[PDB]
Amino acid sequence: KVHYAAIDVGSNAVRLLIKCVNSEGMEEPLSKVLIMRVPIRLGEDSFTKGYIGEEKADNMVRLMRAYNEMMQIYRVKDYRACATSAMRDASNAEAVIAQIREKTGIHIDIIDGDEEARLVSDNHIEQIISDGGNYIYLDVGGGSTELTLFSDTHIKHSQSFDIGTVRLLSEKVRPYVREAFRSELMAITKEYTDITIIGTGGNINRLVRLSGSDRGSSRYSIMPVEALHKTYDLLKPISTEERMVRFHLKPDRADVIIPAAEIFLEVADITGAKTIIAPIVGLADGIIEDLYIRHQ
Amino acid sequence: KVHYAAIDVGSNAVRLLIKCVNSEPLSKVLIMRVPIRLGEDSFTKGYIGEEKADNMVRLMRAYNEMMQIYRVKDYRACATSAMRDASNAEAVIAQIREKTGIHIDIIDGDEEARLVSDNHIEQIISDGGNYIYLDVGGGSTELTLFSDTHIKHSQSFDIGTVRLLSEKVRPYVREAFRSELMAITKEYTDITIIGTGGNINRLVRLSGSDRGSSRYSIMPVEALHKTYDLLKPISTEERMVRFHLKPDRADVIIPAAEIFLEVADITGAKTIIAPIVGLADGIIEDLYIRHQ
Ligand SMILES: [Mg+2]
Ligand SMILES: [Mg+2]
Ligand SMILES: [Mg+2]
Ligand SMILES: [Mg+2]
Ligand SMILES: [Mg+2]
Ligand SMILES: [Mg+2]
Ligand SMILES: [Mg+2]
Repeated sequence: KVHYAAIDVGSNAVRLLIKCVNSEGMEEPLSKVLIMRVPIRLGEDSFTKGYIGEEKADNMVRLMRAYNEMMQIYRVKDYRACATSAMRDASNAEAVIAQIREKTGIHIDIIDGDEEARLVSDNHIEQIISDGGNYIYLDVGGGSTELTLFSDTHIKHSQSFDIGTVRLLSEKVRPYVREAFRSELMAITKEYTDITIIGTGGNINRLVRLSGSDRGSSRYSIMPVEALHKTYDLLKPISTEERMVRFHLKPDRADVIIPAAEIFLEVADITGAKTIIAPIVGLADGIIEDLYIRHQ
Repeated sequence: KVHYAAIDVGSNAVRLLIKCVNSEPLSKVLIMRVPIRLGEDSFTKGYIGEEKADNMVRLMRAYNEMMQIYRVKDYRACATSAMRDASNAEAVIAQIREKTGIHIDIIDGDEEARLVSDNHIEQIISDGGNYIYLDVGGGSTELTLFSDTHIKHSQSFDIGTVRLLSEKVRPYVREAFRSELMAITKEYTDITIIGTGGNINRLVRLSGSDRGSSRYSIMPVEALHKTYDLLKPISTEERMVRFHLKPDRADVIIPAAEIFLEVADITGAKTIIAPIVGLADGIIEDLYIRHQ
């Protein structure tokens, strides 16, 4: 009956996640009970205007009220709300957040890239990487991409890069950012072989399903990089509203799925990774793991 | 640029669906699903309890905020089996309207049966084959028989997942469901089931029949039967963890499978098409028709 909630204020959708604490004998201590995903796309303002415009600020207030009602319905014990790239990069970020407290009671923390990269479900990663192999946990968002290297059950390198789906669509990725990202991947490939990608983000979960790799009754959904590539070639050459209708994609997903696939494919090409494991956890899950640990 | 919303006040989850007008005429942009499980109160106590009614007010506030975010042109909120059966339904709805601005219509089972996306059904049945469109809810199940592209029968039965878990399904209703299914089978061959509900969409994925890049998810009944045998013996909580089911889904998925398997066993249907549309899509179709 204990519930925790996380609010993930990213650069495309803004999410609410609620999880329950399970019984002791169960495997995972925590199970998802409710997930909401609302496409405010703050990054569309942030990365092109430099600030959050009034329409999205007001919609964020409305959304935070809605998520507050939902947290009240589940009588959640504790929560945290984090915002990432699009709020980091907005000049009026503090004003927008203060309006949201005043009007809704919800307190949003702005977290930097480093905190973002480590705000993960270590419990899920620990179990995936326990064979001691080499893994790259890759979170592709709307404004940034976090890469964490795992080898021999131990964390080796963790970095945030300002390449994301909405920033790419807006054509606002800045000089030398792609190059630095490529250079980091090559230094990883020179030193780590047989890399498996652990892919997270709303885009990779939809890609895994479009490519025929849905989890189903399995513990993990596992997508070959070749399956992703074939799916990419299917999606790239048609327009976005045709992608919507033909493949049952929400409008806020049908455009960003392309640069998302391109990021994963670049990472896979450089590292020679053949497999993407998609555990369907993300930043919200990492918030709830922290909350669970805090309260024991 | 134009958005319509539907609020579907069911007996297990309470849903918000928002679609945009394209230039399919309508695309899904937002879906929210919150498990109030009104039927747990209604089919047992015969009214909505105060906790669930308070949560309904909270929920309609949240969905109203969502509808404001999308500047929706029009909406409709419909309530079905659990509200029909609750003695204080109109009081709860009047208070919801006063406190939130959301007006909920209580619809009867005939209206519920026909409150569907006829645009999607029309495409699935255009070859003129025999189809049963089946909506399995928490409180009632709607059956519509299609043949030669025409509607041949439409009926609602007070059999649902939450009503079954509560052991409140009247035996006479089970007999009527079976008799109608037998009369259909006597008269129509080569039946395909068109299945809808939150439960069927999940059972489709567990059975390895997710659509992904296909137009429709198509599950052989044999695969549903194996998925049922995988899920049944396990405890509700283990299913939750092992098969990644939300708690409000991990119990009702069993009687939902059983309803679908009974339909398939009696009619001999080999296939279930799951087009991932439901009552909420039917509301939005109606709103779109009204404003065209
Ligand atoms: Mg993010
Ligand atoms: Mg990010
Ligand atoms: Mg942590
Ligand atoms: Mg229903
Ligand atoms: Mg019903
Ligand atoms: Mg169903
Ligand atoms: Mg209609």
